[PDB]
Amino acid sequence: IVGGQECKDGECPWQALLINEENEGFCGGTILSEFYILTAAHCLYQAKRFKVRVGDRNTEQEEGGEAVHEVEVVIKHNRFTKETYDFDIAVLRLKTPITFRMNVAPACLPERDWAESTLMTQKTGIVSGFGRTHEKGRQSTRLKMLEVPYVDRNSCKLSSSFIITQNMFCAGYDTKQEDACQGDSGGPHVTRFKDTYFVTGIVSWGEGCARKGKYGIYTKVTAFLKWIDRSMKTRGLP
Amino acid sequence: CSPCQNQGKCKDEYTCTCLEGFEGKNCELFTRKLCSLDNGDCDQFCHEEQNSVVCSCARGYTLADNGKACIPTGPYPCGKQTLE
Ligand SMILES: COC(=O)/C(C#N)=C(\Nc1cccc2c(Cl)c[nH]c12)N[C@H]1CCCCN(CC(=O)N2CCCC2)C1=O
Ligand SMILES: [Ca+2]
Ligand code: NA
Repeated sequence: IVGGQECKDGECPWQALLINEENEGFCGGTILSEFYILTAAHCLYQAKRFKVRVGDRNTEQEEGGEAVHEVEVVIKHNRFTKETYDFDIAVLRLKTPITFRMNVAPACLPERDWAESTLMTQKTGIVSGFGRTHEKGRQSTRLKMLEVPYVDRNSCKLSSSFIITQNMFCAGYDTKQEDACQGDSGGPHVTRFKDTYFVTGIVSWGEGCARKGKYGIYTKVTAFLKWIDRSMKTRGLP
Repeated sequence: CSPCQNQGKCKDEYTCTCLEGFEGKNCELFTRKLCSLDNGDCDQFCHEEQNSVVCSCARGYTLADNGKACIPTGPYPCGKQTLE
């Protein structure tokens, strides 16, 4: 996260962190329930082995409260497209249940039509992650959040050097030095309604971090609510 | 007392006792609204059903018997920052 603030205790409980072979975080994720994590499809290709840590607020200190879970089943969207990052979404089923606690809690999946009318029409959303705090900088050891404005689609497309499909949306600032960054990818974008936080995006891509005339590109979760449920309905093995 | 609206009752200033479906000092405002306004007074999801509003809730909540509020089923319902 570029700009924004560090997360206080229990402020971003749905944040997950994908850690590679070297116990190193490389992508974010969102807790959907005790068994499912939501992340970006492209993150799957960025580590040979990976697990999921929850409840981490500082990576430097094993402050307790952290918990690491094995992935039992990786459910990648089959339509994920490497050149465009269209369908940049995936669900992970965990081998063992997440125990909810302080700093460890699921974000809400919204009904589609309602979220179209009620969430995507709000001014801002929140994105969070352990990503670089500077494009030329270094991955944060501490969980950060950042309020980001919704950018109307036309603005979004025309600001962009690359194809913005209908399965994506723009969020962030034109010139202000606040944006998501490398490392945040796969992480949560949520939208508040009456003190409840709903999943509305996944951190996907962008042309640098906080560059003038550029926004962060997010996977539009409303487009995939139906797909997320079908992937979660499977539950555990037969 | 004629100030009251929508056939509400005016009891002498004054006070208005409205019929069901109306509110406001003069019963000049409709209570029955669609999701487009005040989210139909639902705490969470709102969706229409025969020009009628029907509220629902996310996972691990249950719809209060009043058909509008959402009742958690535990200490860690979805979408809530953890207090403890
Ligand atoms: C320090 O540099 C960075 O952090 C760079 C760079 N540069 C960066 N930031 C970054 C990554 C992920 C999300 C966001 C958001 Cl939200 C704002 N910034 C983000 N992302 C890069 C990562 C390298 C590959 C290029 N790429 C993918 C891409 O261009 N496309 C176009 C269509 C298909 C995908 C990128 O997304
Ligand atoms: Ca740690
Ligand atoms: Na910017």
